[PDB]
Amino acid sequence: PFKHPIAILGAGSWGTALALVLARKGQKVRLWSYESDHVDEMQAEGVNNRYLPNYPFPETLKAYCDLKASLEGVTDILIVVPSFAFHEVITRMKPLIDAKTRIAWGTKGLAKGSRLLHEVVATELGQVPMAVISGPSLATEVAANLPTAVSLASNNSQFSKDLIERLHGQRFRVYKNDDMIGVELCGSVKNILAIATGISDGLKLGSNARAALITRGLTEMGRLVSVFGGKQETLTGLAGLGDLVLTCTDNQSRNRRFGLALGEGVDKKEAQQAIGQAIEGLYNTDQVHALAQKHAIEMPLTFQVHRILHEDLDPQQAVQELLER
Amino acid sequence: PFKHPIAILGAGSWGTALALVLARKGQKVRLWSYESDHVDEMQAEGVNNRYLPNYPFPETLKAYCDLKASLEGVTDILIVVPSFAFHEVITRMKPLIDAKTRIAWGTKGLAKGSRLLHEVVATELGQVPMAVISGPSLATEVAANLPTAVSLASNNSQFSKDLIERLHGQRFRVYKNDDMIGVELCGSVKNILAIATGISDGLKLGSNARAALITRGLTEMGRLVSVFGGKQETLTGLAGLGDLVLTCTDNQSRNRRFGLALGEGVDKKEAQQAIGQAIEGLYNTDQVHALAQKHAIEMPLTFQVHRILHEDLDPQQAVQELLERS
Repeated sequence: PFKHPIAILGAGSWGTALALVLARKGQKVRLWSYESDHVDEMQAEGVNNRYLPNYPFPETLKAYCDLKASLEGVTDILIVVPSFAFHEVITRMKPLIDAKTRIAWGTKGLAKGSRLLHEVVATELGQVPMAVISGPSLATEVAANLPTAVSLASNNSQFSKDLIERLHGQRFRVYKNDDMIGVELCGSVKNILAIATGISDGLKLGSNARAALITRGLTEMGRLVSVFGGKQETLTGLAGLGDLVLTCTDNQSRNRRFGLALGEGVDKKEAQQAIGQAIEGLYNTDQVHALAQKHAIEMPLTFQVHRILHEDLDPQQAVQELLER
Repeated sequence: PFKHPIAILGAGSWGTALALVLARKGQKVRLWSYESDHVDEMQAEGVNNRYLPNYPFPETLKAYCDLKASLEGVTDILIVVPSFAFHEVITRMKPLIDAKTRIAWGTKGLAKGSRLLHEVVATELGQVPMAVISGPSLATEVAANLPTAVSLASNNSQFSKDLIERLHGQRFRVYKNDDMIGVELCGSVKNILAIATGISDGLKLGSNARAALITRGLTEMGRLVSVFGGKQETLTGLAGLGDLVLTCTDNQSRNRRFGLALGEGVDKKEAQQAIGQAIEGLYNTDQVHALAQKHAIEMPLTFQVHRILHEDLDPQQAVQELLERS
């Protein structure tokens, strides 16, 4: 058992940190990316210099260029591509996977048609074992072997046990959660809230203001969760509160960093280019905002961020309207 | 509605900041301190240099060193002393209470004997109208007039109305909350968690580990709240989550800096001497630990902090036992 290789699709910081966690335990890992130049860098250097420098790949970790090749002999797939590319990657996997394929993901966000990612998986690939991994997990700290805890929700007990067996260790811990819907929804909203708190911090509004915004953030996250059938227990757990407090308060949080630039008057284009990766917060804002309108759900922080990005709303004015009811 | 002066007992940073919020709106405020040389300093200088320097008093804010004098002609009182001094202050107020006295407090933590603050107030002074104000509110940021939001819970609708009317405003916002007990209990645990998360940071265990500990912290805070009849809505609100995130992540938190020192290897005695002014987290830990044990309440973080303080438990081992959970 646990001899079959595992494929991880997406070589951003988190996909790579997860590949490392597994590869270090001697498990064979195949790391694929649709960015060909990046794969060339990884194959040539044996490290992921553009997203996670200073952490060489162990021997059991190899970068792949060809999706088919990375999945040959693999039954368990862990997807960590950006939310905007999830549907496209699933579509590409459709004729490559087989009957016993099991699908997990660490991607956070919604897909076209305002759908939770598991629905995209189900529609395209049929009813298969599925799992979502999510919690407070800065990729650099995981890479550095600092203590970390995440939640894992699945529709299949054996798959959940198997994933936990692969990942769960002394310093990287994975706890079962039976609420996939709630884990997905909390994960799709937390980056949006971190942009908002980043904006507040950029405006130098203070620690008190940030704490208030975080509290209001969890309230709207909670509303979204309840409307779709998630559990309030998820809200106060690692996938909700945990990931939210980390992402809204840490200097290593890129979504917060982006918000902070906006708060300091940097335009969104220049702000993203300066950061250099994928600010999921931008994509998540649009995804969640559309879902909230489709279902007429009140989500004030999310709505203000969306106005800031698409209607030239002044950051100062935006935050002021939020704190002052 | 503000013909009469309001008295604020406790001239620490927070008490003084609250006094400024009110006095700046033109309300008459009397600020009392039990440190007598302290009132002389404030009367002479027109500022609280010991605890909130750089924020001069408006004309309507006056310091008093006599408790009786501060309460003469005043029926609304707002207590903001440390939890370890609450009992003493309530005791001294006994001969000064009148028929319409109303008592609010900004103090956080259990009083002597592991007593809830409203119980000390009700048992010792009678069942007077009571209220608690609690939320993420660094005193320095409030003095600077930066946006702040806090909860206010009361056992009397008229008192709630009157307090919110006095305090609520543009940058300092006060939201009605129906759960005094939940608000109190949340506030009595947050500094214990600040010490715990401070220790993890002192050990440089990282931001992921801190978030995991904050998450676990809220779980035991919820258990305590639940056992005394408080509400989950309070737990995820300003008095629970809000104040917890602020206190577990800020440089300004003295309880967190104390924890940082412990995590770095400093002994508790030297760590507190270096800080200088008394902190409440150790006292809070001891009172809550006693309460948890009296009622068989499981609170793992609080118990580990207690072990670190009183059983010589090594900090690294302590945090690794907390994180390496089943």
